[PDB]
Amino acid sequence: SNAYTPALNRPLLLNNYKESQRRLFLFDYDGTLTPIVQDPAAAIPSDKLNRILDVLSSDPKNQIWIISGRDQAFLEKWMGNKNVGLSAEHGCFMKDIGSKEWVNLAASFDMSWQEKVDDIFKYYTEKTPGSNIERKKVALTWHYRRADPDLGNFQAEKCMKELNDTVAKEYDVEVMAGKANIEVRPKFVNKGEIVKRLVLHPHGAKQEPIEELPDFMLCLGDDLTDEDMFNSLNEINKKWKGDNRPTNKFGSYGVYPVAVGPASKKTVAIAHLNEPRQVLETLGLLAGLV
Ligand SMILES: OC[C@H]1O[C@H](O[C@H]2O[C@H](CO)[C@@H](O)[C@H](O)[C@H]2O)[C@H](O)[C@@H](O)[C@@H]1O
Ligand code: BEF
Ligand SMILES: [Mg+2]
Repeated sequence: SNAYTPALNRPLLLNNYKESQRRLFLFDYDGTLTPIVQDPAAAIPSDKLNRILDVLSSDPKNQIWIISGRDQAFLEKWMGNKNVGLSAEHGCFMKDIGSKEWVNLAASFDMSWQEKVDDIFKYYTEKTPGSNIERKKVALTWHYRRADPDLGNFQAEKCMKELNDTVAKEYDVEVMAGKANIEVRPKFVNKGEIVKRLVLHPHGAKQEPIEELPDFMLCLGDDLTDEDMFNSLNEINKKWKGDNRPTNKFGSYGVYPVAVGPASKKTVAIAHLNEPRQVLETLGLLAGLV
């Protein structure tokens, strides 16, 4: 490949799952629980995913969170009546399983960068047929999947450069290259913050000691934004081993950051699964389905 991570050890994952009492699932949505497609509106939950989520969420030992770049509207639509936590726009919003409203973690942040990013995106959109701009509440996304590969990638690279030389110097925003996109959002909100707020927290209490901490954490993602999740989990794991916390029967703390992508994909995750298909197989396995 040459392989960068080993394939996920599914039997071990299953064993740690069935041994554990306080489980926390941290799921990316796009390209992770459902395949990457041309039309974002078509990225709809499969029945298999729905069955997995129902069975998994029904176990009171389990807490499940969907942590996505998607805006709140999408997540409410396709995940809202399911018994799962929601986080939108790469860490800008959170909604507890019991809660009736979202928390805007970026509510106090300066948003004046948005129009400058928008202006820049409009320029590259005009020079890139098939591309379009997605304006969410906080984050902005420039899509070029539908464009010609070469021009899109070319235009993308110099859009990336320009944002990073202007807006990213003037504001504390992160310029993220995603699968056939560019996304811009405040630097100090991200999926890693979300994971910290969920993991270092009494299982599974709403948002504002070892027996109350998760003892099983499974985190899946496919894109650059999700590296923030994997990194937060690695840091927490290392914090726990820096301290001399008692390990489980497997010599670990039950932390499984797992990339979705080929063996060769560079990631700080501990293992990979090739595609959403294998993700659902694995979750199905844990669920007692197939
Ligand atoms: O498969 C549909 C699209 O998925 C990605 O983009 C969507 O998912 C991102 C992460 O949740 C969001 O940030 C983004 O706003 C969504 O459109 C992918 O990047 C696209 O190329 C796909 O068309
Ligand atoms: F919903 Be994960 F951002 F694709
Ligand atoms: Mg994704």
